[PDB]
Amino acid sequence: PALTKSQTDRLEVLLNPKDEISLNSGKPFRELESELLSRRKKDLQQIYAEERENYLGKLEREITRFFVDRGFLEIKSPILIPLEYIERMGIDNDTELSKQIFRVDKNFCLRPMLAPNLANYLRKLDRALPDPIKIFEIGPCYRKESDGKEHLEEFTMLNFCQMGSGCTRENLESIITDFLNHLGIDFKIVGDSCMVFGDTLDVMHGDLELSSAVVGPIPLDREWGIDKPWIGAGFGLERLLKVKHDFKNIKRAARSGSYYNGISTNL
Amino acid sequence: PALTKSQTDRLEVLLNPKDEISLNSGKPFRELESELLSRRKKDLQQIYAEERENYLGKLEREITRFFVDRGFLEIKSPILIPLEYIERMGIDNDTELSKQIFRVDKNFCLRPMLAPNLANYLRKLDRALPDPIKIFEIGPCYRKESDGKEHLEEFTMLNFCQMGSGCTRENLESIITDFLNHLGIDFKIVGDSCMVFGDTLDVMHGDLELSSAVVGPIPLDREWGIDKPWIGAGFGLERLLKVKHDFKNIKRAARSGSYYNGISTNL
Ligand SMILES: Nc1ncnc2c1ncn2[C@@H]1O[C@H](COP(=O)(O)OP(=O)(O)OP(=O)(O)O)[C@@H](O)[C@H]1O
Ligand SMILES: Nc1ncnc2c1ncn2[C@@H]1O[C@H](COP(=O)(O)OP(=O)(O)OP(=O)(O)O)[C@@H](O)[C@H]1O
Ligand SMILES: C[Si](C)(C)COC(=O)NCCCC[C@H](N)C(=O)O
Ligand SMILES: C[Si](C)(C)COC(=O)NCCCC[C@H](N)C(=O)O
Ligand SMILES: [Mg+2]
Ligand SMILES: [Mg+2]
Ligand SMILES: [Mg+2]
Ligand SMILES: [Mg+2]
Ligand SMILES: [Mg+2]
Ligand SMILES: [Mg+2]
Repeated sequence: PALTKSQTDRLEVLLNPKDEISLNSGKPFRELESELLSRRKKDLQQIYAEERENYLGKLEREITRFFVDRGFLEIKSPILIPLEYIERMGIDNDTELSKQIFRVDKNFCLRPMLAPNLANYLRKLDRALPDPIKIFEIGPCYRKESDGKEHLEEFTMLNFCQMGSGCTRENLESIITDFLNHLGIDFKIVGDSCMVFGDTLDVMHGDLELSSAVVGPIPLDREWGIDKPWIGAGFGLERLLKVKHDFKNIKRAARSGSYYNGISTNL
Repeated sequence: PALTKSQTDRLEVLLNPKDEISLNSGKPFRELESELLSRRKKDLQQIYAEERENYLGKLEREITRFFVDRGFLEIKSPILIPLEYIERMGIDNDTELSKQIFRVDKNFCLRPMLAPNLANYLRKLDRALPDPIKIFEIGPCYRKESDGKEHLEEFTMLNFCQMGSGCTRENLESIITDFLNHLGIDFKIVGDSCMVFGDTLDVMHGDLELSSAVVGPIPLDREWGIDKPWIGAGFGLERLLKVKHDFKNIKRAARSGSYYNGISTNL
């Protein structure tokens, strides 16, 4: 009555966090699979009858309303960006993040972060809008990754940011606090450091990094024409979903043809 | 008192459809530019004070609510897809659409359409959901294009589709009709033809193609495991915005760092 690795992997695809089912109790694979298949078909039928919204889409909409209502302008900027942005962000051609970049043709890449486009918007909008400038964006970003439990190659970033008055550590933490309180997600702030921005305030849920946040100014500002105080933070939406729904693997949360709202589509 | 091409191009960037300003009345460039700059700064200040929603984001949300309320499941599938999907869609390696594909690395590409991922979802969901299967997706798609007035290289597609009962020409036209009536956009349906799907019902606003729609079955179905009647239609959101806002160029509607809700960001 032992299960093979293939059998265990199939049952794990079909298992969901709310289940409490022992995969190696000695019940045969056929019965465990049939039970989980029936649970998951019922779950998908209930989604189709009663809500029909995609978790990533619904969370984006929820986050958008939060930031629009707090005075931030909603941005939708290019996902396909100049490759020259990477070197200008101080991503040394090197190894690290630089090796994670998906190149497109000769001179383009898929953005790995929203920051460069938002920096350009802060600079441009400061010529027309009253102080402070508050903007945010949600959308796809791309990195080649090796890991699998907390990393996706195609994921969804929120970055909000502000330039002008009010760009203090305490106001940044207060926005993060109000935001994650709105989502019902507990967290702590820990110092960390990265090659692009320097010191970061990392927003942690246990050992899971939900965000890196930054208080400017930083030396990179000159190369982007940023010449005022600023604050900003980038969050992964699939990581937020992973926490909210207690997923074991971030792939449950991803754009995917393999899962719908964390339910296997292989039924 | 004549304007150069550079001067005329600058004024056209700053002009908006609601203006009624003659660029070559003989008023000097400096006064025309100052007047338009003041109008556009006021327009952006009003957006920032009172709405703050991005046109593409807001239209996606409006469309999503429409289709969710009509019983369609909201899908968010990969934008970065296998290159093998292109050949399997019958996009002959050839010239035409095939030359329009943005390749990523060796084996991936940016999707040029939502159809292949939605075909996979229809097939998979038919194993779990009751007839008919109704799904839709909105999101970025990518084509190398030459044109500039009605084409973008990075644009936003809506595709809705249905499989099972009810997949008739009359029901397809009725959905299109209810949808564009909800948006307030007049249209007509004209026959056309394309290499992937064959005969299409093209949804036209004047000479502007808003959508191609298709009544299955088609011979491509076998290669995607589709084995029931189906209907579907793909719409460009920036083209819908172009019509709604009377933009002269689709770039006003695009993801862009150069325009915000059709207003130049170069102020
Ligand atoms: N590959 C990925 N998949 C999913 N989410 C990610 C990925 N990379 C980054 N994020 C999310 O985006 C946020 C901001 O990006 P940032 O550059 O700080 O990530 P990071 O420090 O490289 O994250 P990690 O150390 O976990 O790799 C991260 O805190 C995380 O929530
Ligand atoms: N490059 C583009 N930019 C903006 N919208 C586009 C683009 N290509 C297609 N669309 C939109 O997507 C819809 C469905 O795609 P489809 O493949 O039918 O386009 P198409 O027939 O190639 O359009 P066209 O003949 O105008 O090039 C189109 O009706 C249009 O509204
Ligand atoms: C020219 Si700048 C990149 C140095 C300053 O202005 C911005 O572009 N603001 C949004 C991004 C800030 C960092 C982001 N918060 C993060 O740590 O993920
Ligand atoms: C395996 Si199929 C591609 C042959 C059938 O099922 C679907 O994938 N449905 C959505 C896409 C249909 C065509 C789209 N409406 C268009 O003309 O843009
Ligand atoms: Mg990382
Ligand atoms: Mg980190
Ligand atoms: Mg980080
Ligand atoms: Mg075309
Ligand atoms: Mg056409
Ligand atoms: Mg067409």
